Amino acid sequence: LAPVNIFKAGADEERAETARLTSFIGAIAIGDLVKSTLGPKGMDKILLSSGRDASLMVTNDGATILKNIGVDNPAAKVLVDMSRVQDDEVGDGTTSVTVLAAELLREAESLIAKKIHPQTIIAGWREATKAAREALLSSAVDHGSDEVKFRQDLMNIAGTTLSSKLLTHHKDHFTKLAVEAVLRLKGSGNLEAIHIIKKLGGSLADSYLDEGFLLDKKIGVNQPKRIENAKILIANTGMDTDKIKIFGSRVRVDSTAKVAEIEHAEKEKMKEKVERILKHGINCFINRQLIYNYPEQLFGAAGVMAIEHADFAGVERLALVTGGEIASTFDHPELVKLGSCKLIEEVMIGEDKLIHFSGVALGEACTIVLRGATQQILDEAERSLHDALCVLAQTVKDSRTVYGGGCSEMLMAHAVTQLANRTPGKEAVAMESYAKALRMLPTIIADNAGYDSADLVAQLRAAHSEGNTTAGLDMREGTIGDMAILGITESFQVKRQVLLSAAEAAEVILRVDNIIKAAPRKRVPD
Amino acid sequence: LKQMQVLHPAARMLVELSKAQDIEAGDGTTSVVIIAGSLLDSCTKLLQKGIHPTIISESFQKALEKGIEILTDMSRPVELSDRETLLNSATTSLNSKVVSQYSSLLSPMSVNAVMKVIDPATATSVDLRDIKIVKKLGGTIDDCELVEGLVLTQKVSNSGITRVEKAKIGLIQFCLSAPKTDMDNQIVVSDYAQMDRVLREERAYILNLVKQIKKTGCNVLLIQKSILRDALSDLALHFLNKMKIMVIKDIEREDIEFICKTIGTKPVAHIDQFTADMLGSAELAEEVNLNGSGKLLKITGCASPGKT
Amino acid sequence: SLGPNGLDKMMVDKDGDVTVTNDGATILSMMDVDHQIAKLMVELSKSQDDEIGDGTTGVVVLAGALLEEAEQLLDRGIHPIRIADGYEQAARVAIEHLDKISDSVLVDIKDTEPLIQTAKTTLGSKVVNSCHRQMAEIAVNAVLTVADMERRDVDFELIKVEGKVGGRLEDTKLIKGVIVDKDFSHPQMPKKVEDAKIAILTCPFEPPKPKTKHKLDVTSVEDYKALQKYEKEKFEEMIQQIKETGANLAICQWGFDDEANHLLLQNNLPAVRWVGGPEIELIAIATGGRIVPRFSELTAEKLGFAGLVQEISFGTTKDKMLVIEQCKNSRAVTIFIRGGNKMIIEEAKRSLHDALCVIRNLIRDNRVVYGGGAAEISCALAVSQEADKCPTLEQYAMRAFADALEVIPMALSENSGMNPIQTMTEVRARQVKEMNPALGIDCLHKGTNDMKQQHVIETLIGKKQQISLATQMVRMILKIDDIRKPGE
Amino acid sequence: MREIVHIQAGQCGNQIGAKFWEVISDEHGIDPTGTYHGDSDLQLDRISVYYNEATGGKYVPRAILVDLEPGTMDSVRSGPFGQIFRPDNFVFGQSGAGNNWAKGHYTEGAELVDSVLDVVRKEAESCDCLQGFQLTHSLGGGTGSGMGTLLISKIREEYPDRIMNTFSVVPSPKVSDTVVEPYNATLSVHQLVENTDETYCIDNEALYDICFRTLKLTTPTYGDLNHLVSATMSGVTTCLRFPGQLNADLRKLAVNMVPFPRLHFFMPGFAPTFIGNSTAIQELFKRISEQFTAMFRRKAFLHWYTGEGMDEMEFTEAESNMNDLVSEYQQYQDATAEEEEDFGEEAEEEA
Amino acid sequence: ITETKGTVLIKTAEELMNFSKGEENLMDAQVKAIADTGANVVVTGGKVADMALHYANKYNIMLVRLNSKWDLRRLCKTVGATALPRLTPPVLEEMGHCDS
Amino acid sequence: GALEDSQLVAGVAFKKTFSYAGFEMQPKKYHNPKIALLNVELELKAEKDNAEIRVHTVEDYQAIVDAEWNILYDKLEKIHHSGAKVVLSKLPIGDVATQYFADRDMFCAGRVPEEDLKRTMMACGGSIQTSVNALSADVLGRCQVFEETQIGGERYNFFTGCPKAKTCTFILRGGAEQFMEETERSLHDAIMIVRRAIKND
Ligand SMILES: Nc1ncnc2c1ncn2[C@@H]1O[C@H](COP(=O)(O)OP(=O)(O)O)[C@@H](O)[C@H]1O
Ligand SMILES: Nc1ncnc2c1ncn2[C@@H]1O[C@H](COP(=O)(O)OP(=O)(O)O)[C@@H](O)[C@H]1O
Ligand SMILES: [Mg+2]
Ligand SMILES: [Mg+2]
Ligand SMILES: [Mg+2]
Repeated sequence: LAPVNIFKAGADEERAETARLTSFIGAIAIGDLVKSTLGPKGMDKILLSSGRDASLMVTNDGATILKNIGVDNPAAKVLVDMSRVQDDEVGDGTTSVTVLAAELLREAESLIAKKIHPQTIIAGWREATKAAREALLSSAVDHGSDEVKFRQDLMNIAGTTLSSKLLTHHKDHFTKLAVEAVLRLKGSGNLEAIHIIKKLGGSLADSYLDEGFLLDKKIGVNQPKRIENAKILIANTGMDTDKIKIFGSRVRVDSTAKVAEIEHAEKEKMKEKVERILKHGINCFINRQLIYNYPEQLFGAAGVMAIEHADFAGVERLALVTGGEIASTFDHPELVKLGSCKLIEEVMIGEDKLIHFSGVALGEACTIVLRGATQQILDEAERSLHDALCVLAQTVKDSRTVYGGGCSEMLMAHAVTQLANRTPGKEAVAMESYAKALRMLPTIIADNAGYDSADLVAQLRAAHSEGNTTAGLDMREGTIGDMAILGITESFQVKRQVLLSAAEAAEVILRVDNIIKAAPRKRVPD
Repeated sequence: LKQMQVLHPAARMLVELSKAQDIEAGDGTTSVVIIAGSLLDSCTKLLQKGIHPTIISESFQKALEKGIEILTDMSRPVELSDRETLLNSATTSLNSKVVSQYSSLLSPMSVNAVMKVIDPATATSVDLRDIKIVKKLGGTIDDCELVEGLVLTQKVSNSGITRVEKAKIGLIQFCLSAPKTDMDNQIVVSDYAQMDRVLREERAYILNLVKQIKKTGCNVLLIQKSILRDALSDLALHFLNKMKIMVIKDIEREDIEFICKTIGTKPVAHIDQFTADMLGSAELAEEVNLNGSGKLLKITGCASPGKT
Repeated sequence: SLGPNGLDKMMVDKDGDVTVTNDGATILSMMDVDHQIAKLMVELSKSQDDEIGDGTTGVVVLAGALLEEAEQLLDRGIHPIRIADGYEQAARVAIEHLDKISDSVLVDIKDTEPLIQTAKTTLGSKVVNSCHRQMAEIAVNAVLTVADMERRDVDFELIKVEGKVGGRLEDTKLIKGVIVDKDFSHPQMPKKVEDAKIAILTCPFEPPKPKTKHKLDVTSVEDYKALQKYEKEKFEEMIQQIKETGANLAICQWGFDDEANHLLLQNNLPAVRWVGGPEIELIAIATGGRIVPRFSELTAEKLGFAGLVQEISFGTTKDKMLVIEQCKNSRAVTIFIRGGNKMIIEEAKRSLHDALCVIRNLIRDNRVVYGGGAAEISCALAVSQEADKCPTLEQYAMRAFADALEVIPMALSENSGMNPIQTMTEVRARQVKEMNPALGIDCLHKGTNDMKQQHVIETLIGKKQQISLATQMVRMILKIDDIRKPGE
Repeated sequence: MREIVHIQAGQCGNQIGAKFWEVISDEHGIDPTGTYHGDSDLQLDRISVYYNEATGGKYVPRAILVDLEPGTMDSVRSGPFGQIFRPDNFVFGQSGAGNNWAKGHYTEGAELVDSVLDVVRKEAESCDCLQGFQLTHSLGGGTGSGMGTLLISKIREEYPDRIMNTFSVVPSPKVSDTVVEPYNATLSVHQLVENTDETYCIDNEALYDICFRTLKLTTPTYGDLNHLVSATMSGVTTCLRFPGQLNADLRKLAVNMVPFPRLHFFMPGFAPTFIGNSTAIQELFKRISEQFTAMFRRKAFLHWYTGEGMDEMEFTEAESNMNDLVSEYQQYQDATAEEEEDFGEEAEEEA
Repeated sequence: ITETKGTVLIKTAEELMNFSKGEENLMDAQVKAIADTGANVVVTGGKVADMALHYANKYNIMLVRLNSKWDLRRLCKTVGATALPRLTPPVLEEMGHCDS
Repeated sequence: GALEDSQLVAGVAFKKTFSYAGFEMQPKKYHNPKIALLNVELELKAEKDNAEIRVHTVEDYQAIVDAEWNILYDKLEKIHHSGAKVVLSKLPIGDVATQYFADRDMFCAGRVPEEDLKRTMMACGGSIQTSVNALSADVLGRCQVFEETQIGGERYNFFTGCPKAKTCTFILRGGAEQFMEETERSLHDAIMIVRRAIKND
């Protein structure tokens, strides 16, 4: 260290050896933190907060685990961010990507120990990634022209995605919820159209998908409690002191009777507006804002059910379900469309009452009721159903699939090994390492079930080398089996994203040779 | 379990378990926790023997599936028309608490309530928000009672009237005060006659509303709470007293549905709609004075009783 | 951190944020230093960044080598003013020689190949080199689309660079239109139009309001009813005024009302809300419209035309974006960057900025030299040959300048994994034997030492600025003999 | 131009004024020697309202310093910024009131108020057209309250239609430093009501609970409390001292702020200034009266006042008018009327 | 302006348009009336407005300001001028005279 | 930049000021422009802080609303009809005025520093106007080239080509803040020496 000080007090610098040591330690620690939750027989983690009022949760999601821990190592933040954006993009694949990145870094440390320049490793990995992505692309199977095959593929994808999460206790049941719900969207990717309602009590197998719609709102006093053959007007307008006549006007008179007269005129304005609303021929009114108690009795006298305070999401979901439009100004009854439903009533679930719409016209939005015996169970169930719906929507958008259970990783590794056997120099030693990373995802899975991972991986490699391109792990017994027969199916987009993101994150981290830290901002104690 | 503060993350789930039972059944909140603890205790030896947790979970599911069938085969059908079975079930559920000695008083009441809220021919569930529990200090446990009417805790603002027989009741959601537009208003005076005129017109304005209310035959008036303008001024209260009308104010905004369901009133938010057909009829409306604990208000004998 | 084989730095901010970078200017900017000479080096790098945009790390290395070489001369009994004067004379000789070995390129829209090669050379050192052909072409196309050729000036306010996380780095593209982070104001409006006539407004969709203090006295019931009619008449009037002119889509800088929103929906005319000022002027320049502050001033000649206006939706999130494309000849252009990390996005932005700055420099002056250390070796040879004729004790300073000018090839060789002294001596001997100044360091191991066929190209103004700025900063440093500072 | 003179009475008043003038002088560029070294002439557009210019260039404050004990003037002269004042404006006695209202109002004050009235005459003779007075004092002391109130009455007699503003500290809710604090406060509010245009009540505990919790570090003495009060006063008077987008003297604030003449008590605030007619004043007086009666029913410490000349019915009139003030404040809410005395008896018969 | 608070209260549009022109015309008339007496230099002890300065520059009047309340009196003694509390065209007897 | 890139302009130059939307849609080079130097705030605002409006009918409400726009446009047309192509003001220029000037091929700047505006007056030869009711030909400036140019990361406005100028401006190019500060300190000595040498020689 030079005698002259270039830095302030508290600033820090680490150079090549220490920089690489710190980065590799952080990356490997992050990978091994979440290795344990991979595959059909992974376990869950308990997270409790020291600061956030002792909040408690039980989770298996990789992104949820990584977004909550307080990492301070700079090399771990890159992995956390990559996992987060993977979750934001496809919604599945959060654990495989970070495990693969950690394995790549673990191989790179030994490669550096063998006196190989980082740039050589980077070039070898780039070529290996190109070959692996080509081999994956050539293996895709594209259905979608035939309805029954596509629906069977959707069921297989949902079952594969739900196998590692708690819902696997009732894997068939919840599968029927995951497919049908998505098929209600009629090709729209709006996942906000599916509302998930979770409420305590009852068992996990009592959950269902409603054939109509459910609102957790209330109707006004002295209005009908149920209507048959309803006609629905959906509005977004002010009804509590509607006369925000936005000008800066004021009342300046010389007598109290004039104030009384102006008050009466104010009431007549609301009466006229309510009459104009009723001119449409409705018997149900839904508003997103509050409704004062004078229009409440005006609606009650006319035998019209009124719903108040149904926020933007509720208004849009009802517009999708029934088919009306969100109207205002009520001057042209002919140009506005009304929603229709066969019955509206009130149902009682647990300890609460909800408004139930049955016999709806379109049905392009749905609601799901989750039941369970604990808050953590309900939260994890929602967290898993979200992944299932996300992957199903991705598959519907782009319908080409691959095989899971270690088939795809073995295919990629075989292609990379064949490429590496053809090239001269040190780069070959890099590419082989790449393959040894891809064959670690299957091994880990077997390691979570207590099987002899080495023998199974050797058999799988031997089978893939001779042309059996559909071999994979059969985990209900722990053998080698056909993935097409057993129905282990995944989407192409998720695997491609996992591969590309892991490769780019490893390349980004591997190029760092010097870490510089500024003086931390001191928390003001007193 | 809720009143303690359990610190262990595992013990923080058991409490939730009890909560779930309270939602589903309302009884057996202790037994479920005992059973969960016993099962988790039995799991230890299986873990030591070398069993895997997955096998334990599957076997527990199989045992549960058999146990449900056994318990169902144990059962015995019942019909709601047999009150003896309901009384026996209630007194069994009630003989573990401090009020077991008063069971011969509390057992029937409960049953009565549940048979005065539902329709037995088509009852598929019960709404317990239709039954209101009022806690009043003083006396002993032997003084609990069942009221088939309306009970209120706030006193009457009227000074002198405490009994109304053959009461006609109306519910008000507007204010008997000086005029005030929702838009900013002010009265400008530039001559000395206007000062007297303002007072005279105010008096006439209040008197007109009071006379309109009296014209329909109302004896008991309920006024809902308002926190932006005065809902009842001294002049209006004086006029209402001069016409022998009992006034009750500060009705909460959340129990209006219960009141309307009980006594058959229809809320009125405009003086033009205050007609004789929006009124409810009761046989007696009066305030009672408990010995030292305070006052109370009872409305009993409703011609059109709801299911509360 | 020099050359195509250089490594990068990771800076952790004062609040914990992480930045992985390769730029010299950014590296020196995020460091917190105490020594004053360090701050002077930081400011030298920042100034070089400000004018040229590339070459921010070569200049600091050159200055450090110059100061290092001055030490032995100071130890032998030389006045530092003499060293500064010798450095200045050597710098003048080098700059005079530099433009003698320079070739022109030609700057024209038809060819674009020399410009692509220059951008490729600039981007070869960054993490974006996995797709640097694409990004080089993007940069050259953007600059050629925006640039002013008669005045020989470009404006970077007409180039919008922005990125969004997700997707792949290869999804980055060039849009000859606009893209904003907004969406239509009503959930039931159509998501695309194909013959868009844009009406650009600066007034909110509300009844008018004077700015000075005002009061409107209501004294009766007829006044109340008149005001009530006036409100809705104003709303219908503004909607009709918008519709009459023939417009098809409306864009506002401020908010709407519920009545205005439903009236826009009912009349089959989409709208956008709460867009910013710079976005307004960019849309006006792109679509060829005009910005109007009132509905009364709207005419048919003030509408812009857009071939396509679309609302694009990204992945499982709820976000939306609005794209305006297929405009006529446009002076506004957008770069849309994708990627799987935030650090990747930041570094891609910095690399694209470097490429744009280099192409701007080529627009200003159109003659180039060849890199790889060929120019530095030739300049060192010229300086030494001139110094051999100087007997007035100044030959030592000139030879020090020539020796310190040769640290760039040595740094390149050391980074590439070769042996510095032997490689530099071989290339120097070849340059003296043959008569070409285009022989450098074979960093990528392609077999040839000639940089004219390897197509490694640099601008002349960059080299001139590096040399002169480093020399002047060294001269300023050498002048100081005293320093007083409080203790801690 | 429309000059204002400032009067400080008592130890607390002197302590607050010594910092008020210090924080004003640095704004206008004045030096502790009286010279001027400012830069922007915007500071000199309204300099004459608070400073009188002497021959030679010096600026002297338009201030009078008063107390019955010579202890505080020695500190003021020996302290910072204590040598710009006119040496002839210090008025002091020899004994002190000893926290007795009657001694300050009847015995010791009567022989010294003439000196104050002869000094204010000479300070007013030098201003072209004065517009009002500033007074700083306390309600819990003897010299601050009784003598200050007598001075207010005398000034109101001598100067009929000039504005008058006060900055009075008030007794704290849960702690009383002096045993006879309710007596002094009640007897001074009576004559604060009818002889001032506005009063700026300042509490010690409320502002004292800012240094511990908001300032993050203190175990202080009266010190920084005083500086905060001075900062509040400067933020109040910036309108008078400086021109801005809308300049307005304290009358032009009062006319917009005081609709009804007798309800002229305020509660300040500070956010680095806020002045509000919050009716939370009715809570303070309701407490003070609550104490007053509790003592007056026992005739405690009464002989200390009666011996000085006061009569027993003065207390009765003071408490009656305090009750009148409390009721006048209460008649503006109509919501506290809901908290009437709960009925305890059982007679609720026919009528 | 007035000593008591004053506000400009308008009720129609034409007054709103004409107010500023009225003020400007009045200020120009005042400055020209002052200049017509032959005064070349004006010395004041207070603020100078922008429009007043513009009209002084229009009519070639030297404008100096000083704020001491004592330098003004000494200058008045020096040049034989009498201070004026109003902005009116002064009389010959109140003219000060200076060679340079 | 290098120390040999410093320059002297026989005219005036000053930095770009803060600008609203529309500034990028107006020309940036002129050959024989006329300059209007102003001290007037050109934007939609309240006429006076003391003002107050009381009105009884909605028709008069609309008339009052139109009055402000009519006033602003009156000022803008009075500026436009004088033939000026460049306008400068010490007081802010609104976005409405910016777009109005852009639509008629003109250039505007606001919040110009007072010293720079006085320097421009001396170089070009006009007069600062606090009112727009008489913009004659004798109160406008005249230059020979106006331009806006990129100088090392900044934008500078140049008025050059005035032979009647009593003013020059220096542009100094350096590499660090203390470098240009020392350059300016060195030049100050030479300036003072030259001034003293002109009188006594
Ligand atoms: N029934 C199954 N048999 C074999 N492998 C499976 C089965 N279900 C899932 N997998 C494998 O488990 C992996 C899924 O990882 P998971 O634990 O769901 O988290 P993530 O999908 O976020 O990595 C996939 O690679 C898939 O190949
Ligand atoms: N293909 C190449 N072969 C040899 N040298 C190269 C090549 N590409 C770039 N260089 C050298 O890299 C240097 C530029 O370094 P770089 O890391 O881009 O930062 P900067 O451009 O700021 O100096 C130049 O001197 C150039 O000669
Ligand atoms: Mg998964
Ligand atoms: Mg029990
Ligand atoms: Mg570069």
